Amino acid sequence: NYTICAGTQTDP
Amino acid sequence: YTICAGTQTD
Amino acid sequence: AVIKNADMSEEMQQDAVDCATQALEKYNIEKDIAAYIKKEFDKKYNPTWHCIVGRNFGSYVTHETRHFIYFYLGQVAILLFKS
Amino acid sequence: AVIKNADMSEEMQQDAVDCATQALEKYNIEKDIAAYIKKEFDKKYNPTWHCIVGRNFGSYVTHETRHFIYFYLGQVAILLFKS
Repeated sequence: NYTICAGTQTDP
Repeated sequence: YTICAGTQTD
Repeated sequence: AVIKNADMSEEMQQDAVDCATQALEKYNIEKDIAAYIKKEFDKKYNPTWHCIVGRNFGSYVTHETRHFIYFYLGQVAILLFKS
Repeated sequence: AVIKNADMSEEMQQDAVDCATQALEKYNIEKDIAAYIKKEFDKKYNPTWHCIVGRNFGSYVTHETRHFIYFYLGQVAILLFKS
């Protein structure tokens, strides 16, 4: 298992 | 089976 | 809800729309909305899903057949697919 | 080029930036920019990459460790990851 979750958000 | 797909907002 | 492009059962398409609808009621930040939808689909349809939510973006992705939907809820676009 | 978040070797990061730079010089539309980057990375670093390019979007995804980068080039945000 080589996976992880991540999230992104653009700047305002 | 896998497919490539593109999307574009209007 | 306007479906722009789908490779997905009519049933799962409905579920994607309902899921996004619930997420938009709970959250107003794109990342949180995407996380809600991704996590719910991972739980209901197994990993691994990815979700992108936003008004302005383009994408190029690879998806398993029958596991891809790109739709608008009003003016916000949602991309949800399984790798 | 502003890296906002990464889990990626410094050499692969520079390649993502260079590839995105080439994509922006050639293509005007985000989907095409994304496609160029995605395709170069599948070729150079094996499938399966996914690329999102935009000014207003949030995401929640699952990536293989060492294969995730999220950065701005000018006013354009680029998310590139392997799953």
